[PDB]
Amino acid sequence: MKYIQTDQVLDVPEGVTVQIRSRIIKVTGPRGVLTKNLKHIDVTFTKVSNRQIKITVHNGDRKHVAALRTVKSLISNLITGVTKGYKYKLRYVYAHFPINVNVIEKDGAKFIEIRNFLGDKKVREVPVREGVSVDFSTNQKDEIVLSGNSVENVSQNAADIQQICRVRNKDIRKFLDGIYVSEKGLIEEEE
Amino acid sequence: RKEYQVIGRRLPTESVPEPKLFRMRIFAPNDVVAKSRYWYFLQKLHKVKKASGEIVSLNVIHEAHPTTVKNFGVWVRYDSRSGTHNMYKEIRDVTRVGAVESLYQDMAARHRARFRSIHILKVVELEKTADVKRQYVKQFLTKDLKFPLPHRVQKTNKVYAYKRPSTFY
Amino acid sequence: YITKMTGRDSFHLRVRVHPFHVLRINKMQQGMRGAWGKPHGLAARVAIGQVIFSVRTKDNNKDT
Amino acid sequence: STDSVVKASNWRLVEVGRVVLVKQGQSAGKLATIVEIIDQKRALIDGPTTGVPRQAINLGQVVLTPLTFAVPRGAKSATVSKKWAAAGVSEKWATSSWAKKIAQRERRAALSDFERFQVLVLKKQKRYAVKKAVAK
Amino acid sequence: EKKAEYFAKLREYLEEYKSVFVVGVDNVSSQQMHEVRKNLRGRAVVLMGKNTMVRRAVRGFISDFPDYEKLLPFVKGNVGFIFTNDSLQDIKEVIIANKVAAPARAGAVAPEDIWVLAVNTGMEPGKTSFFQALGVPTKIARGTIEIVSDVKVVDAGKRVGASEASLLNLLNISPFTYGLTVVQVYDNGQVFPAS
RNA sequence: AAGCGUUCAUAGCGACAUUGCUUUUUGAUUCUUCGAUGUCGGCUCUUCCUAUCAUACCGAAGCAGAAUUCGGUAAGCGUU
RNA sequence: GAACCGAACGUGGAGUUAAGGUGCCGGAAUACACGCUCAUCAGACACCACAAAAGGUGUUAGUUCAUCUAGACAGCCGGACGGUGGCCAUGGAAGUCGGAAUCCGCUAAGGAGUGUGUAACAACUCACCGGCCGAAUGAACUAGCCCUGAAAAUGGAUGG
RNA sequence: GCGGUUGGAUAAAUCCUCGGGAAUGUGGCUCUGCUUCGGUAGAGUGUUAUAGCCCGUGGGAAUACAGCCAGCUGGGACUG
Repeated sequence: MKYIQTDQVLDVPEGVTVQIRSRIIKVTGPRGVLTKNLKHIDVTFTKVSNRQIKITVHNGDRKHVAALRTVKSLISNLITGVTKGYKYKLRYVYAHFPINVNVIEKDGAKFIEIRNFLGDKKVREVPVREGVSVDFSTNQKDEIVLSGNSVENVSQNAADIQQICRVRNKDIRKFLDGIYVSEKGLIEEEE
Repeated sequence: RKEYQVIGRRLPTESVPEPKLFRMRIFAPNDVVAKSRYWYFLQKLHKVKKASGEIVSLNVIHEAHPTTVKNFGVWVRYDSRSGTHNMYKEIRDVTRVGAVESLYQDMAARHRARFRSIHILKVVELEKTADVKRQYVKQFLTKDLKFPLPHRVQKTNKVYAYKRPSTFY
Repeated sequence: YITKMTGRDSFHLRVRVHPFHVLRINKMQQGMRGAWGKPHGLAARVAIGQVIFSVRTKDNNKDT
Repeated sequence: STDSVVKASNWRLVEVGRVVLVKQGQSAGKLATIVEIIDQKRALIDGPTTGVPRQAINLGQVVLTPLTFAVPRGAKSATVSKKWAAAGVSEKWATSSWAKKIAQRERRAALSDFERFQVLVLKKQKRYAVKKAVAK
Repeated sequence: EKKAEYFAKLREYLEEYKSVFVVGVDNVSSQQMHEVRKNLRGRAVVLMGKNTMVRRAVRGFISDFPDYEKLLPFVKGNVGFIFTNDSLQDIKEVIIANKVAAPARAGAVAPEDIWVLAVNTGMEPGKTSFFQALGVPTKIARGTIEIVSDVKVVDAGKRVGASEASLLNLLNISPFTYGLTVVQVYDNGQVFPAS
């Protein structure tokens, strides 16, 4: 039927800000800064009362109004990241061969290296993306944690570690080995 | 599109003088089509035809207040490829004749129903904003309605242009 | 199917069409000389808006 | 800043009490209000002072001006003419840069050949004064 | 149909009996609520409710009864009425002292501080792996499984799992025996905090 | 989708019915050619099709591993 | 394109139409108005050069029925007993191999019970009702355009 | 491109007059407050008040559509 006007309301916290011209969204806050280009969408923004934005669409459709609500979620994750920061944990389920994990530097790139995975001789190598720190967990053994501002970069980097530890030619229900994601949430606790 | 009145009768036969008279509100392009569609619908009710009967009156029925917006509610029977189905659409138009015109366009667009396979059952002008059910009409019945028209375009009679034009409005 | 769901004595099925039409076939000396076919099988001829199967039941069942 | 910053936007809203210019038809180059909205590509208009009758029309055929005033939602003809004169919408229209450039080419169209010859002589006098002043 | 009965029947109380004595009953976990009412069967009548905030707001009008204005703010969380005018003191002793109890916890916020003791459990060798898996060190000193040295398994804070709840429900009490506690007391009027 | 498959309709299969596609089988027909289009195979040589036997990379299993079975994008390359 | 549509013909001039067309090739509106479709194989005009059953929450309209001032669906937790292992059956059947009964209590609500599980219990889980939250949601169907179904040999054809 | 007439509900409406009706309820007043107390925005109440709509009774015209003129004026082509 085409919805004549639809809209969703953002709510900004105290410390952070937003700078919007055309469709470029520079968010700044306590932790750092982030950006995102939404130049494939056709939406319009409106400042109301400092800590309140109205995103809206004028004469959309079924498919266009889907992208209205998703942009609310995309911008909110930048504000949630720049305030607190995201944290993705990982565990290595090993049966027979113990998996080793290190972070060795090479031209200032920083690659996460894996060796002796399922008795393989090939040394495997996953790069660290822009704006995400790799660290090891104290107390809890058999663990690795990724933390940063960008939810997109941290979650992608955690997935590439998981998907370059696959078992090939075997029955996967028997050979239950890899580096799986245990928890994913926020850095700042009590929230 | 006009909105004719067709009053028939049946013949004044010997034994039974004075037939009962029958009235219908027919929609048609001109006077010749109105009398044709009268006998079509009358043949699905009583034992009559064009040979055994006659038309008494033909009157045009103009709109009372044609410069006012109204919410119509039309009932329709139409024949698809498989069978025949009943419907109830709602239109936001200035006249009855204008509303019925736009219905034939909407039926042909969505359902591929032609003029021959559409029976207009009853047209009713609704009173209150509450009786209307459909959401696609109820968008325009709200308190203080405003909306822009994004992405305007021009129309040059000439071919060439020396500006690199804008779509501001 | 209806016996599995509810029970055998919860309905009365009735077929309201009988095969009387005998078909023909020309199975194969010559080719198509004296090509009158011989009886193959039976069938029933049906028009549009005609009942094939008829089932009377209680108001409780229906969906079965 | 530290208070946000959004650009943001500015459109001509179609609404009740939005005066509009007519492109084509029997009217063409007139003015009229929007009395009540119908739906998207459809609207009712009226403007009895300027000379244009009551009619349903497409919003593509019409064009929105940047002028507005208060009108009751779905008025008649005489009630609109009362509000039209009090606000002074005709006087505000004439002073705009749109209307002056509209009125310019109408005067250019009605020039006689003797009047066009005077435009040669007067414009040649201006060029001599401007060229001398720019040199210094 | 059904709300009409609940509309009408709620007007009968507090129009006798006149001491409302309200209590939840949120995480019960009963089983033994059933029996709290059946021990109250001789005297009292019980009625738990849903969103009757609109009901008690509308019933606040009446004209001849303005005493129901005190009952519409307190109903937060799982709460329901146990109206009975015996006294207020005697009913308080019967309901609270009975309590629910019963085991236990299967994936939620933990109980009071758990602390397993030493000395034989009463089990021949079989599940010494499951004891050592969740912290508890065991040493088989002749035959049966015996625990050596006392250590806390789960403190009051971090969650308790489903698999670890198997041995706790059978053998070692947490304890997570949680009973009902009274919210308010009435006898006019009268907003009594009950303490 | 009635049953088979220790248990379990659909891992793999699948009775009784029913809709199709194809012109590498064979019929049906006789429009072209009887003042002639040299009719069986093999040898030699080129290229095209995919309805994939192998090789590349994947999914499913009544896939522990090895071997095998069913399917996907694939005619690049090979087939004595 | 022998046969279809429109029209039957002496030689020339001016006007007007038939059938069929009006982005360009090509003479003639890149006219006007309301919808629908986006196809990693879109579709494009009678005879005429093909496509079906069966399916899709891709999207559009519609029919019949239900719940709604807390919707109820959400969707995350709380309960899921008392008589009771109900009678029977038999190694044992305790809601859960089965043959019929189908009743109460307390009731906000809890079937002599939806499955998982056990030799049978235990244990878990739904049905039904609360707690959090505040305005429309749930089921079964009908037909439009798109998609799967849809594989052939030199390079290729809505005329391009 | 203008003019004159005929018919229809002797067009229908607008406009004028006499009634009725309510809401996407104007003004006021109510009311939580919010305030730079300047003014404010929301709900609430109720039938024109400092906005105005909808439906019909009565009255008198224009205009549109359709017809006719043995009405009036201009431009261009072919034929002798």
